[PDB]
Amino acid sequence: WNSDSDENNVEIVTA
Amino acid sequence: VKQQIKNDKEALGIQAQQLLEEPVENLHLIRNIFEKFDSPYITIKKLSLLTLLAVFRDIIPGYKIRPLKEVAQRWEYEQTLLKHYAKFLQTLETILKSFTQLSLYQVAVRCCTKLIEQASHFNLSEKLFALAVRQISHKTKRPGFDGIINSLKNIFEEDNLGKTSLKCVTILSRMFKQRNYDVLPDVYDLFLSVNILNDMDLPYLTKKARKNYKETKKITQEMKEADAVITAQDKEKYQSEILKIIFITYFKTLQLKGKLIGNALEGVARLSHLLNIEFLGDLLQVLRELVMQATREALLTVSTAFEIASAQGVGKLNLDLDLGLFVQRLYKIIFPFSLNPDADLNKVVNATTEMEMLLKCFQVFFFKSKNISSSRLSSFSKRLAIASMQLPEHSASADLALLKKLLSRYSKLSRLLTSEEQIGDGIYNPFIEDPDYEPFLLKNHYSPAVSQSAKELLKS
Amino acid sequence: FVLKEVYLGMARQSDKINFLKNSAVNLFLLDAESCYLIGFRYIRQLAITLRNTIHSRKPVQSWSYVHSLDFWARLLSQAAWLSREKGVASELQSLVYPLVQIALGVIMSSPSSQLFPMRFHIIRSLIYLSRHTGVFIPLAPSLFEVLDSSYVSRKKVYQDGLIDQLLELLSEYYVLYATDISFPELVIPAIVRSKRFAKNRGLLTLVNRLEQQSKFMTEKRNQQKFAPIDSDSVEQFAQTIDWQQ
Repeated sequence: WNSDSDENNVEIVTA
Repeated sequence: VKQQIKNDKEALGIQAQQLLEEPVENLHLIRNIFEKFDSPYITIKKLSLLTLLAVFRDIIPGYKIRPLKEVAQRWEYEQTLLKHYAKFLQTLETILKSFTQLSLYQVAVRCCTKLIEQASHFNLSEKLFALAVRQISHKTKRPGFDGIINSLKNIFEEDNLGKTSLKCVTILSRMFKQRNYDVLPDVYDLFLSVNILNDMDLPYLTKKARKNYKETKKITQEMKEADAVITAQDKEKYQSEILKIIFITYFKTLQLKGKLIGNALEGVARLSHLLNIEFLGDLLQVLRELVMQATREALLTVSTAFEIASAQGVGKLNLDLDLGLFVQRLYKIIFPFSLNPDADLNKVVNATTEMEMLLKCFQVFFFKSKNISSSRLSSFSKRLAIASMQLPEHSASADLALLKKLLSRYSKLSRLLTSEEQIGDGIYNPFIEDPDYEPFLLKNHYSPAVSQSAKELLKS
Repeated sequence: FVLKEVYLGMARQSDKINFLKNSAVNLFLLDAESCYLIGFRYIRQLAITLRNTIHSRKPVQSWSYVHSLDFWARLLSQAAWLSREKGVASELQSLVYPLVQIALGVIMSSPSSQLFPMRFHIIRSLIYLSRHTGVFIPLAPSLFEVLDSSYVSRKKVYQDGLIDQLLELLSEYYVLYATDISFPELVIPAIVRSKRFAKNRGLLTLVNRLEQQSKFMTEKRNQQKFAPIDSDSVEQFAQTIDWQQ
């Protein structure tokens, strides 16, 4: 009940 | 029995001694210590774990081992060393999660803290920190909690770069999401210990060696200058990310409106000066939006609002924001504080014992440069005397002492006074101006010394 | 020794109990200074029981303890009367303050509606002791909390009786503090709290009576415009105003 089991994303950094 | 335990302890001591003398050549002894730890005896398990902790801390390098005979065997040595260290940690979570046995768990916590204090920079620190914080995330204070928080606090203080602190802050934040931001008040105090935020003849050399020595010296000087600039930038970036994680946790705690609002306002007040100017103006909005222990919470909001406005140079940075709404909140909140009881027992802005903030908000209010004593302090002080009808005399003497040492020469505060505007609910007596009530009734009170306190006030 | 034995017998007994208490009081009045140690010892024993309860509360809230607290309050009131007659506060008279603190701590430790009658009895005893000694008592916060309690604030026969008892105690406290020059000022926080709680017939009547008393006190204070040096005029106005009702 305390498992740290914590995916794909994107980071908009360009104009 | 006892002879067998003594023999095993001697064997562990001999193996440990051989490791200290020749660590590289005796890696199999660590496996032997693990086999010795497998012995059913609890005391032998404790000694084997302690020897493993002592062995690991002695042989662990002071640098971070870069992953993949002079270089190859060293890599195999370091790769081999990492394998026992992983296995030793694997046993650590097994015994920690398995929670006579309490003593073993306390020892397990102890070696975990020792690894945290010493082997923080080493590999597998992410696992090491996660195991320790998992013990703290629980509702009740498990044994060794004081040791762990001290170790975490020490790392935050020593970590000038802030990379290790950033790792711990992220792990602590993850627990807060898991716990719905419901943890012990001591846990939030860890963020306050982040030092990053708080910072605000000669042997002969051949003709070839001299040119090598000169060439290396130039590199080191160039290395140092670039490292200093890179350290300044990385620390600045780490400080920004730490503020991002810390403030997002505090604001989430405020949204849930749990019992941890005390520590959240503590951190917000401490770290407000670190944040951007634009956020200062919007910081008081969240404080003033919680007005619909309710009196206690409103005391924190007004006190922290005073502290945020107390930041140096706000005159130059005319952000305004009209903290008068908090001023009237404090002006109205004194009556419910006088209504409800309070007990100091015996042996959150910055302290505890709610009466302490009130005088603390009053003294920072007094410390404000010419912001008061413009006939507004007297109106405030009148209800202060009215609220002084109860509470311990030392508290009563304290608030009366504030106006005693007050630089203002007004003397009608404890008697008929100018118009009591700003929510009223009191005798206005407009346009009176008479140097002529509460002390007369205060003389008759349970503790005899209140009488003489009233006498010393009228005589002074 | 005789007074201590009489007090021990009265405590063990607690008509006959009243006679024993009167005999102990008479023996206490015979040598107030000598009996001051006996009264202090009884107060210390009650404080020790309360301290043990805090560290339980049943011994403090027991019927025998309630009788012992009432007897101590009566002895303190008699000592206060003797202290006022002699012009100097006697040691037993000064011991009333520790008894009041003990009673307040017991009331706080037992705020249940079932134990509310014990709190009301303690409040009444404290009010009587305060009136006899002439020293004002901070029983307004306790009375306001009792009135605002869910049993009293929200409606049933026991709740109505408790509300009536609280109203009577509040009226007695207001009458006792009516003579004070700052009577309207000291009752302003209570009046505001009562008005907020109201915003039923008994509470409205009590609020109206308190407002009238505050208005009368304010008028008397306005008439008494003399400087603080002329405290005799304030005292004379205090004596003139009775408000025994």
